[PDB]
Amino acid sequence: QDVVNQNAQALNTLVKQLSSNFGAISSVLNDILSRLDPPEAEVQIDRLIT
Amino acid sequence: VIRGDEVRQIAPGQTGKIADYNYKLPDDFTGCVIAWNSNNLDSKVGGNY
Amino acid sequence: VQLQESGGGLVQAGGSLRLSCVASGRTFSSLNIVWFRQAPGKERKFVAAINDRNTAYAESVKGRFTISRDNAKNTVHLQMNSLKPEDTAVYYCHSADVNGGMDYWGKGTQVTVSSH
Repeated sequence: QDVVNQNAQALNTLVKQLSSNFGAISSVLNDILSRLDPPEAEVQIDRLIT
Repeated sequence: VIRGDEVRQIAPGQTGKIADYNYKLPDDFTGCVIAWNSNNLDSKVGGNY
Repeated sequence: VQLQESGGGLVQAGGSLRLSCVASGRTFSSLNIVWFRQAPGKERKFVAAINDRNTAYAESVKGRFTISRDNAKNTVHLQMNSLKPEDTAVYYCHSADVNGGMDYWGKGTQVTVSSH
């Protein structure tokens, strides 16, 4: 049960990490792209990518 | 030749009328943008339209 | 290499003029013409443009003109009809080539028209 729970918690943390801003203005890729122009939206895109 | 208020605006990645309608620059532009005043040599007293 | 605009004589209201903008070049058919208007000391404006397939006039000269092309001569010509004394201006004509952006601006012709 520990092994099963460890794997489930690992994948749960991995999926939950997609809700983090990571220093960007938004955690949503579409919201980042649709609120800023492409030339300087790349900074937020790179923050999310890192 | 452009209006005197867009020399800072023609830069790559900068939005504005003259850039996005006449001379849009690529985001990966590598080069030197050079400009100098030409009021005396271009302006006409009757209006250099 | 250059454009010269000649014409714009002395006529009467409602008369017909024939202004030609002969161009020093060899592909001026591709260099579609644009006619511009400047008032005597007031703000500038355009007149017309025979851009190959179709045409486009201005509010002051809407349909009153018969714009013409001389493709066999590489020259442009505007027909002036229903002329008015309030159109006393200096018409221009210009064309920019598709390749290697460049201007061949002319000089201007008077559009003085009497009123009675």
